[PDB]
Amino acid sequence: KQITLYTATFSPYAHRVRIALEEAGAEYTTYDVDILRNMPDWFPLVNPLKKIPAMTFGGPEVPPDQPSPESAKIAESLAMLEFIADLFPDAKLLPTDPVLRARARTFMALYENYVNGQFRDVWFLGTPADPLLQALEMLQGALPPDGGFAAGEWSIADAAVIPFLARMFPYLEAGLGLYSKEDGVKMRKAMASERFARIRQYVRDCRARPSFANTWAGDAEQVEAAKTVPMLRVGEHHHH
Amino acid sequence: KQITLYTATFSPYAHRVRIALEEAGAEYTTYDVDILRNMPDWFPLVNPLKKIPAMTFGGPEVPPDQPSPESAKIAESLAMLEFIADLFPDAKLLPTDPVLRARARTFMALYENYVNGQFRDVWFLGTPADPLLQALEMLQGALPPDGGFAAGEWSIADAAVIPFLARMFPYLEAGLGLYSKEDGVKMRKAMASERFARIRQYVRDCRARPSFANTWAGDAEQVEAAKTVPMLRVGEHHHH
Ligand SMILES: [NH3+][C@@H](CCC(=O)N[C@@H](CSCC(=O)c1ccc(-c2ccccc2)cc1)C(=O)NCC(=O)O)C(=O)O
Ligand SMILES: [NH3+][C@@H](CCC(=O)N[C@@H](CSCC(=O)c1ccc(-c2ccccc2)cc1)C(=O)NCC(=O)O)C(=O)O
Ligand SMILES: [Ca+2]
Repeated sequence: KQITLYTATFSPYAHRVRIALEEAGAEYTTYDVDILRNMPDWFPLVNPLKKIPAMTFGGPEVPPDQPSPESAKIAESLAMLEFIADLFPDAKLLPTDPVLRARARTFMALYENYVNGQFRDVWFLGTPADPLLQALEMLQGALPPDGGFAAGEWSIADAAVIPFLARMFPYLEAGLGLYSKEDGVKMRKAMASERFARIRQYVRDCRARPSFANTWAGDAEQVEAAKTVPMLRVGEHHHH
Repeated sequence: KQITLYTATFSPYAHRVRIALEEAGAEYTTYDVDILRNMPDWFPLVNPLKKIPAMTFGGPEVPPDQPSPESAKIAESLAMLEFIADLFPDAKLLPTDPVLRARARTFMALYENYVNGQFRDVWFLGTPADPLLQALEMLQGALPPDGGFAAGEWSIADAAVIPFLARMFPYLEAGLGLYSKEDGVKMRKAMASERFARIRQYVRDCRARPSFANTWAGDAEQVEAAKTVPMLRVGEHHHH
């Protein structure tokens, strides 16, 4: 059955799903959608929430911009990750052991509930960096301290998290986001300090997999795509 | 292997996992924690995030207030729901079909990402009710139109969502929450109107299951428990 993923280079959510699909060895189509600046009129037929990513599954082979009513319409990046794991069980995108599977789901929830919001607020609103650094420390503390991925072996939990952590470093080095220069230097100093060695190793470990290389536009390209986001008003910074 | 769930009557998050455990037919212990008013000094050993629910799994049989370092410590309610589904496959707490499983996962993400924060903000900050009503209408649109549960058959997705929806109605009737009188009126009228027939049926159907009845203190008892929650300042309301 066919898979079509509606994507955008500047969407870390869509990135999650690309990574999973790579790890699964899936056959799939990707189709870019200019969701923030010029959504196509047909897009609400694949996702009525008007968000990227969106996925169609099965139905007749059709051009992405002519979706078919017969395909299943699948929304929400984390639901997609679990769906891909269900579709491709021999790819072992989750552990088999219940407790280790629980570590992956807990890690995804920790990221979604306590970290992701802080990234948004700091980068889009320029709120203080310290609560984000705290949340990143908490997340780092859920990793196996001696090495490995969230649940040991690689799982969809690492697909869920690497798109945001991998963007953090080059966006900081490029100055992109609404936070102050002061909070910028503070975040760059923290993320380079020994406080955060474990998370740097994790980013290295996730980035080294072909699933990241093959779904990453390059750091400089990703910075460029991110400047096309209006909520990231380039040249704007909030202070205290 | 033993299951201990650390609970509180006023935690809709813990309520989720009680429902799932009931639907699994599991043997388990529950243990209340006065998490907001007087957390026991040992509680960070079962959950370093200091939130309810917490779960221990396995290790030796010990009193809940003397947790053992050998038990698995499982945090985050949705991770616990998937864990229980994983532990008790014969209970069919998720569909076997992958598209149907994705409906369950999508429904949980729609709730967590667009509805839950509106409930929290309206009840605890008195933010405007209209965005909550719009998010509820969106969630109601994901239900199978003719009846049944989020993924057709009952699944953990309905354990995830019913604690919150089931609380909304008696909380409105008791005037519980920091929203204005006007928005209280608006919400009470909206949730009684034909616009939300479908979600009323959903609420009734979820509530009719023994998993709800056996984990619910009763409408007034839950109202009373909610009033013990600090951030529900009795006598405070916000107006815009
Ligand atoms: N819960 C959904 C969310 C999807 C979503 O919001 N999609 C966006 C894509 S655009 C999000 C994005 O461009 C973005 C960019 C950068 C970051 C970020 C990264 C690193 C550091 C700091 C911040 C975070 C988000 C959309 O379509 N939005 C359209 C709409 O909601 O109308 C899911 O899990 O699929
Ligand atoms: N992501 C976690 C959340 C856990 C959590 O925050 N637990 C609280 C429980 S306190 C009750 C509560 O959170 C709550 C939330 C919403 C309502 C409500 C509002 C409107 C309508 C109906 C019901 C009622 C109660 C805690 O321990 N917090 C302590 C801490 O965060 O330090 C999970 O999924 O387990
Ligand atoms: Ca519908």
